[PDB]
Amino acid sequence: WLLLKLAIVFAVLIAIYGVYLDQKIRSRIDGKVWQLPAAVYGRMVNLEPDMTISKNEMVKLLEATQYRQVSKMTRPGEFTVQANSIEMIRRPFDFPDSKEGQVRARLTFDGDHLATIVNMENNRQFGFFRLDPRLITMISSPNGEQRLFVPRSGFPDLLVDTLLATEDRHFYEHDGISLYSIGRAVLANLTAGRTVQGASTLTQQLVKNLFLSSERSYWRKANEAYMALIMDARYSKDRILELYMNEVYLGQSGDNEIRGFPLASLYYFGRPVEELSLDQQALLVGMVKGASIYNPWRNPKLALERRNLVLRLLQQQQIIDQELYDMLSARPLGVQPRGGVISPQPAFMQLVRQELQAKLGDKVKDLSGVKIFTTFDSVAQDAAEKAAVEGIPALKKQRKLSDLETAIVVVDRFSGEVRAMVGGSEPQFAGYNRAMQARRSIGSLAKPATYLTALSQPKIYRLNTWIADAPIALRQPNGQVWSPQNDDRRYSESGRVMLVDALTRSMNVPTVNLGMALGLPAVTETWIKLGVPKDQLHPVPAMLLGALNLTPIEVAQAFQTIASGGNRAPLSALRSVIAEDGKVLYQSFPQAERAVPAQAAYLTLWTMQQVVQRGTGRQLGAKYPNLHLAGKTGTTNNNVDTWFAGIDGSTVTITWVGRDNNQPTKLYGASGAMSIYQRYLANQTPTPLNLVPPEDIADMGVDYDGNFVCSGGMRILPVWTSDPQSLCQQSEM
Amino acid sequence: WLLLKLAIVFAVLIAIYGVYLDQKIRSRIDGKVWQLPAAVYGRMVNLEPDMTISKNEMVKLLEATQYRQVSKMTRPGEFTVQANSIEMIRRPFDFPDSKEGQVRARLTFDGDHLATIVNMENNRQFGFFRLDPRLITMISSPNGEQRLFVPRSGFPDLLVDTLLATEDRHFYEHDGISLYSIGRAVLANLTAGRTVQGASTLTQQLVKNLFLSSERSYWRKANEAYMALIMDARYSKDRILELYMNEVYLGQSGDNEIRGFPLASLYYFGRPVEELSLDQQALLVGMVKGASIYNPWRNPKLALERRNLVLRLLQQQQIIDQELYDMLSARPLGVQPRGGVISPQPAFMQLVRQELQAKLGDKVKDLSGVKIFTTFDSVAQDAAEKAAVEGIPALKKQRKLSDLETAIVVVDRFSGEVRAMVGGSEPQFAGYNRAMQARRSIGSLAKPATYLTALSQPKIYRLNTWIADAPIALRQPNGQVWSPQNDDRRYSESGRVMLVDALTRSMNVPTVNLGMALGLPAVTETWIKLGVPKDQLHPVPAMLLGALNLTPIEVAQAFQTIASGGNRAPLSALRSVIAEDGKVLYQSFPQAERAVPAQAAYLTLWTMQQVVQRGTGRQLGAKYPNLHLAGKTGTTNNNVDTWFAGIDGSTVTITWVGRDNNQPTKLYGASGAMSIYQRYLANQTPTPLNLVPPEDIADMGVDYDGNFVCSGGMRILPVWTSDPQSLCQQSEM
Ligand SMILES: *C(=O)[C@@H](NC(=O)/C(=N\OC(C)(C)C(=O)O)c1csc(N)n1)[C@H](C)NS(=O)(=O)O
Ligand SMILES: *C(=O)[C@@H](NC(=O)/C(=N\OC(C)(C)C(=O)O)c1csc(N)n1)[C@H](C)NS(=O)(=O)O
Repeated sequence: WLLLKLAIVFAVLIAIYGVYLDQKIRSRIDGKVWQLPAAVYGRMVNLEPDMTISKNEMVKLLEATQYRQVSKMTRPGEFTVQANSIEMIRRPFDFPDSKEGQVRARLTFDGDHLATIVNMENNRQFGFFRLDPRLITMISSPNGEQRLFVPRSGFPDLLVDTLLATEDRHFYEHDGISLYSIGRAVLANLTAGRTVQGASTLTQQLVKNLFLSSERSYWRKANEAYMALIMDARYSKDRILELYMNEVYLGQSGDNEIRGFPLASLYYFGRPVEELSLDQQALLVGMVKGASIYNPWRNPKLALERRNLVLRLLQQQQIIDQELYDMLSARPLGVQPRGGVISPQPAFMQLVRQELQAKLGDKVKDLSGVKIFTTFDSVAQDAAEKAAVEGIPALKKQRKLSDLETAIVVVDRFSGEVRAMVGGSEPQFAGYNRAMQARRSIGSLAKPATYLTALSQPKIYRLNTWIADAPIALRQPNGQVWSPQNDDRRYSESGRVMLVDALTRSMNVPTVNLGMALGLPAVTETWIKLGVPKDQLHPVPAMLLGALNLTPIEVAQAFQTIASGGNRAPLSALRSVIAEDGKVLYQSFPQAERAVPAQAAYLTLWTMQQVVQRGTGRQLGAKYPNLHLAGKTGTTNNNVDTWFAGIDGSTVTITWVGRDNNQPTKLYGASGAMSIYQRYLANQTPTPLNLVPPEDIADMGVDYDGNFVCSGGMRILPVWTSDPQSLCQQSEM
Repeated sequence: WLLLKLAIVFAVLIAIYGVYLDQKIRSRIDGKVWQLPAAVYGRMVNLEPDMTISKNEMVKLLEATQYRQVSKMTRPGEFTVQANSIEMIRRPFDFPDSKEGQVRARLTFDGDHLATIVNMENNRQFGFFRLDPRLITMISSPNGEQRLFVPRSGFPDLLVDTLLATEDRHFYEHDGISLYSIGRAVLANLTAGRTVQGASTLTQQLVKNLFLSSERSYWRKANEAYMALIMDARYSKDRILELYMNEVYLGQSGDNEIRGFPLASLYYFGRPVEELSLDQQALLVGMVKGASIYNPWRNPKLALERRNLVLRLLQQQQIIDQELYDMLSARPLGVQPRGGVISPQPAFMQLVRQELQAKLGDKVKDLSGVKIFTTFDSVAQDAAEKAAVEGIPALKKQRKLSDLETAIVVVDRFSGEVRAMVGGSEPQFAGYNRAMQARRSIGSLAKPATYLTALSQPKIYRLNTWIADAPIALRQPNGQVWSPQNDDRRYSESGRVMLVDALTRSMNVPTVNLGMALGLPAVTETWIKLGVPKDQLHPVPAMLLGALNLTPIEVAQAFQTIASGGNRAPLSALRSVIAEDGKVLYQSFPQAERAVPAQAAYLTLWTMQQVVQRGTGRQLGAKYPNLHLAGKTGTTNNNVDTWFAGIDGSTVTITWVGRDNNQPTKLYGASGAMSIYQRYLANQTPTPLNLVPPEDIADMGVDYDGNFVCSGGMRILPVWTSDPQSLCQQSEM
């Protein structure tokens, strides 16, 4: 003719263009679809019968782990409260130790301990019950696209319907050949074009997002149609919407694109997609059309009407009715955290990233769908953050200041595992992390090292050992004379104090005489074993009183070493690093090292309970007498810094209060740091400190003179002896 | 399947795209293909037996009309020269009066006249033989494309072959479907592309030039191919190359695109395409590929090799052989005018355009293929141009000057038809046309008006009338006294001069006395009838001597009025304006008006032959005594201007010489203008002036006293009398 000969030649190369398209769609799908960023999780708590935890403590623990209080549990991630129990649906979690599904459980309490954890489905007791970890954040992926991969089955059939009720019928590929005829006929041609009117199948919307550019292609829709004919031909409808539901752009976080319903549900609502309500699903689905302008942060009015349109669109099709309509529209969209949620826990994340580098180097950022399990505690953090946010403006007002900063570090007493980190007064927005970057003179926090060095010598130094408290003059290597004074510029009437009272009252003059008698090399060695940085130790008499500049985290290591009964446990934020296939890339293990004798650490801890009960920290002791806290105070010269090292039955807490410019704070007696700690304790349930005396510890009596007696005596002090017959040697006088 | 269903849908709209293309190709072709600019032609000379023209004059006339001297006439537009004849092939020309073809004719001479014009094909005498006009220029078309439409038959079969030997086989449409397979296979694909290698049929090259843009369309060649399938399907191969041969870009003229072989042949060679030689055809054809870089003006080396490649390409195919090859390559390309040929005859063209406006207004520029027939003379122009180009540097050297300008105007003595116009010393490049724009004091060129006013009164003023030549003092309307002097500051011994000698010697004092006796209103009226602009006449005594500022063209009208025997014929450059269909848009006709009596003009002309023979212009008279030229001289005060008005048997020539800044030229006695005229006469064949005395003219004798005598007398002067018996009335004394 011949429009066929050449018109047939058109058919040939467009079908081979189609086999250039199929051969390239496979390359994407058959393997790496996206670079899935790392998942960062908090601690995984194991509930156990007889555990020292109360009903009120557990509610706060559950709430802190994304659990919602209800009256009728219908969903996973919910809990009810009774007079003596908690009923919960422990959500399914891919636990490293063993994968688990939903568990309907009852936690029966008998104050202040958990008695039983019973499965409500079989009436059987659990030897131990696992709590799922809370997702802290995602480590930013380079191409700026954030996703949390959830398989097809993770998506509830309802959200699947809510989606189809807005964008499909799903009998597709060919993709609505008749839609193109109406879609282009409605507008009555004429160039365009407005409205088209959303002439796109789910398989057309997928190919667009996954494979094609933003716009300028009227050629694209037809090129996308060509791809939406290949995809639904070789991939089942189940895979189409598995890929689709993880790709869809749903929001923004500065320079990071929030995409896919799984990460979106947590981002806007704080729940994994499986736990979403219908009003929540409808909004999320409705956002798809335009994710940026349907922002419940920026313009709720618009989003509050869209969600409501999806509510009204769903009732039009089969599923719902106005009995559940009128109320669903009334329910406010959010359920909105109200925070920008740009960078969660920045201070604690610096430690995580630093530790990730030290343990795996570079060849870890190469991998996809990585799972990072941290030591992070949600309860301890919230309490520390609150103490900072509330305590700082309170102190600024009382003392009257224009600026004031803080730093809190909470570590496991025994394991060294970091539970909480506060880098400033505004922890929600941080760039300077004072917990790891603020190097400061520790002041009187340097005192226990000297007493721990002395008490490590049980045949020479004991708690009843008399120390001179009289004027000092120390000739130094310039000729200048060092004359240290006690905070009050006074000396003891008798010219002497006992070791026990010298540390209880943080006495300067008796600490120098003790330190100088032991010698600086000896005290310098204790500091090394406690775990402080080697390059910060300058062995001059001044260091016995605080001429030692450390960060709160470095201080936390030193006090952990002593709080654990003499075992130095290197501080850490990493519990494990797991690949998507389940390969254990990194696994932490106990590496605690015996630093100082058990008995020497016990006598220091016992004396530290005395500072809190009757000495420098007595104001705290009187507020919480039943906790028997072991602590130590710090106030540097010219009120530059206030410090507090507090030990409960479970944690070591280092609180620092000072100004970024190193200026006076008008606060003394560790008043700043001690009242921030006071709030931290008031904001949660601290563990009472019950000291287990190690072997060779004997409570001995002394007379007013400080000499051991057989029976009686006016004062009882613990002593490191296998044979308390030091009494006889003393009594024989 | 279904790549056919939709692959068949592709066939449908591309064929209807083809019926959108056919419906739009017709719109262009079926009527106005281009806006064909106006054709401007010189005079059409009619050769006639007994005509006062010599063999040498005719050779120069033929050469000036694009005729070539040869030894063996083989082509139209050629001529041979014998001892007593000229043999020529008068080219075919579309004459307004009657269309004509080639005529092989012999012009037999019998010095100084043409005796016979015989047709060499039938041995028959012509009553009159038409000479074809020379193309001066083309009036610029707005879209900047210049073309001269020649039909299919106007193109010789050889140039047609020379073209096919370079760009075709011509069995086309489909257009070399196999060329696309080789053209794209030779380069071995890979994007491009170099060389393609000229994969284009003549029908593809046409559609490209006529319908499509410059580049960026790999889509264009296929779109052009689609058009090259439609054109050769509905238009015969004869029409294809009729359109093609008028479209092809062949050269540039500043901002005007020279396109099509007809206008190109004249542009580079100076001959209509039918008259081209094979080396000429080959070059022109070869230029097509690239017309700009194959420029015989800019880079001959390149063009001298291309033409030679076309010579070598033609021998490869059938037609030629090296016997006519080696020589054809040796022949230098041009045959090149060597002029930029931007704007031919700019000075004379201003008059044409001015006259075109006055006669047809605006609704003439709307029309296409217009033919303008002018009064322009090639022989007179070349002679005038040469006199200017040679005379001016000659005068600059002799007198020693840094600047000097000129202006020459040549008009038909009887009809007023403008034959030549020079606007400056450099006529080849002009923007200021001094012939129509230089308003100057005419000086002594104002003298004949007064004598013509006096001689118009035959009973009062005659040639023998005595005029006083004595000191003058004229009281004027400020109180100041006008005392004019003769050029030499002397007066006649007798205190008197005769009318005849007063004008012969351009005497100032006797011209004032005569003018004042006639009165200024009378002399002012002669000036009106002569045809000078009414607003330039300021009736004060000073105007009798040259206080009258005119342009050389205005001066040409005044002297034409007197040279024609008293008939004012309004000056013109337009003979006719004809449409392409042959519609006479404008036709000029004789409109001569009786201004002054025949006898008064005769006596002024006779006296003007005396100035040339024995008076002010005697230097010219002695060089050409047999021409009996009637003339008048002019030198303004402070040698600002030199003028000369010269009359031969056929023309009035106004020559002006002066400086643009109105400064001294050191030239007197009309030396500048008179020697430019001298050269103009030496550069051609002037017509001897033979005055036919009108009715009532009688040659009468006068004695030394200036009184009419019966017989004898020492001086014979023509007199306006029906009865020479004024002699008796005089003799009776
Ligand atoms: C302990 O922190 C202790 N303070 C000091 O030893 C320091 N300064 O205190 C003096 C008396 C110099 C003061 O001017 O207030 C000190 C050591 S290092 C450094 N930069 N300053 C206090 C008194 N004990 S506490 O219990 O009050 O905190
Ligand atoms: C004629 O052209 C005539 N010249 C004059 O009349 C003029 N000037 O001549 C004088 C004597 C003033 C001079 O200084 O040279 C004249 C008239 S109008 C004007 N601007 N100047 C001459 C002398 N006759 S001719 O035959 O030589 O040309």
